[PDB]
Amino acid sequence: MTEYKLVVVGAGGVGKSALTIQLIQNHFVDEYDPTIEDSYRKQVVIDGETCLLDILDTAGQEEYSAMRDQYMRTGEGFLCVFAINNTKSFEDIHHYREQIKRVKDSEDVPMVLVGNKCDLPSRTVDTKQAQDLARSYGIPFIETSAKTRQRVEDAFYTLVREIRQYRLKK
Amino acid sequence: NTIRVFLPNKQRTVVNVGMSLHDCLMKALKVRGLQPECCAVFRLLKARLDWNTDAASLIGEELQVDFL
Ligand SMILES: Nc1nc2c(ncn2[C@@H]2O[C@H](COP(=O)(O)OP(=O)(O)NP(=O)(O)O)[C@@H](O)[C@H]2O)c(=O)[nH]1
Ligand SMILES: [Mg+2]
Repeated sequence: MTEYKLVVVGAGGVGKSALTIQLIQNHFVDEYDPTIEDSYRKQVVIDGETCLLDILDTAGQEEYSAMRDQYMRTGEGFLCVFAINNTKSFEDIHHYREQIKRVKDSEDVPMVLVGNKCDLPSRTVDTKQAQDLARSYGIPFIETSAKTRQRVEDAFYTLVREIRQYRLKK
Repeated sequence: NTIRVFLPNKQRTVVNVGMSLHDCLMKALKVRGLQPECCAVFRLLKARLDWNTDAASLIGEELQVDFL
């Protein structure tokens, strides 16, 4: 069975864990529980095909950043998450992507840009600005809400499809 | 004050620690669809630990949760 090693990255509090838990099961955590490191495994069907996802949910708090080199070397695709009401988390995306490429010594790393918390009326990052950033990166952009489950599966499955194509580019 | 815990089905978590092992691993098991009453927790270098063990007493060691 085909396997995909997904890694969820982004600043603290953007919703990485909430998104991951929503994918694994239908449940929205509404509490403060910062991640150190958590790995999840789930069998899914994508485009009619059964796949096994290994999802690494990483720490946004910089005190744990020493772990990044290792999980960036091992990960096959990266879900790069910011919150649409947190401009700083959007600015942090650039350096996560740059560090991933630095660690993997490659300009072609499967990635998806994710703007989370789209259920909020208070927005500071326009959809159009984030779409344009993704356009220039050459990667997909998806706006999600872990609270409402809007486009959560789409985000992870789009990342899988990016990896699936990258493997065939060989 | 962290403990690395290997979980069933090739999963893992790192927990920050004074509460027992059950209380501090309850959430990690629940979001993965695991009932603590169906699992045992072990200290590596395997010896079974009581779920009510103080997690503070295990800081620095690696634990493993396996289906019973
Ligand atoms: N309104 C709203 N709140 C959300 C959403 N996703 C997460 N949250 C809230 O945002 C806070 C942070 O969520 P969490 O998933 O723990 O964020 P994180 O990115 O994993 N943080 P860390 O990097 O420290 O582990 C929590 O209060 C969570 O309830 C969302 O889509 N909408
Ligand atoms: Mg988290």
